[PDB]
Amino acid sequence: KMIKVKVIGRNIEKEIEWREGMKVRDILRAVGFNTESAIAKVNGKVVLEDDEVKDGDFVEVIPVVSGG
Repeated sequence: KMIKVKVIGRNIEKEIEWREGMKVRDILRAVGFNTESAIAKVNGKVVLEDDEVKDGDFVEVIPVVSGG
């Protein structure tokens, strides 16, 4: 299983395989960041740190906040 990490609006594309049993959180905690500085979201959809991930979700880590 592989994951791609990118910063909010950083432009980091990296196809990723997959395994079975993992979960968005795990993948996130795999980068020393369980999605604390940003709202983890995949396929344009948002999820929680415990929201399992699939389709090879990426890894967002960094102040993804914004006030519009």
